[PDB]
Amino acid sequence: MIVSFMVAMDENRVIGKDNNLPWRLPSELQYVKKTTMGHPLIMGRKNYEAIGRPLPGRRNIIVTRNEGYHVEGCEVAHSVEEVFELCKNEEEIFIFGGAQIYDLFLPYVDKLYITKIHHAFEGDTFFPEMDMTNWKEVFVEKGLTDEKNPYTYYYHVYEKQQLVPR
Ligand SMILES: COc1cc(Cc2cnc(N)nc2N)cc(/C=C/C(=O)N2N=Cc3ccccc3[C@@H]2CC(C)C)c1OC
Ligand SMILES: [Ca+2]
Ligand SMILES: [Cl-]
Repeated sequence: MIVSFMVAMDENRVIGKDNNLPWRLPSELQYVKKTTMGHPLIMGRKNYEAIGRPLPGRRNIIVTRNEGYHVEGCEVAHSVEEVFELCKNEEEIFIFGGAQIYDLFLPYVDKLYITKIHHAFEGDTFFPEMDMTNWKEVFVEKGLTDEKNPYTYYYHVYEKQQLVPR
């Protein structure tokens, strides 16, 4: 099971402001949709409620400590262990955020899909710092910038840096 982080962040790692994206980049979200198709999205409750609805065509799995939290059209998991059990047959899952949710799956992540937006927004939540010498870029692509996607941004994909033995 490939554990993947899916993230869009600005130049200071901002990923949210008041439970919202500080930017409106529809093309970016279309990238996310294409990338995650046929794979579970794992997200915290707050992240889910910020989106406000289930993202169709995907296993939506909400992670919360709250045992009786349910929304229709979604699955609820209360721990990392519960997520792995739910996704036991999944080839790849996408950790969709909640800064806190990223921290939960940090010891397990195998792959990083990071969208980097070349702008500094006002923000109150951040993608956790990561040692990137552990990682290695396998793919990069400049995002579509235009009337509907004002900012400059780049899609990056990283896999684990393989150590060469002494
Ligand atoms: C704070 O609010 C949001 C946060 C995120 C997280 C996120 C964002 N970007 C990256 N790179 N990593 C991420 N982890 C995502 C969304 C928005 C999500 C969303 O509508 N979709 N994404 C999944 C998805 C899956 C199936 C169908 C539609 C969607 C739509 C896109 C359509 C309209 C192309 C969002 O609401 C606007
Ligand atoms: Ca792993
Ligand atoms: Cl969250």
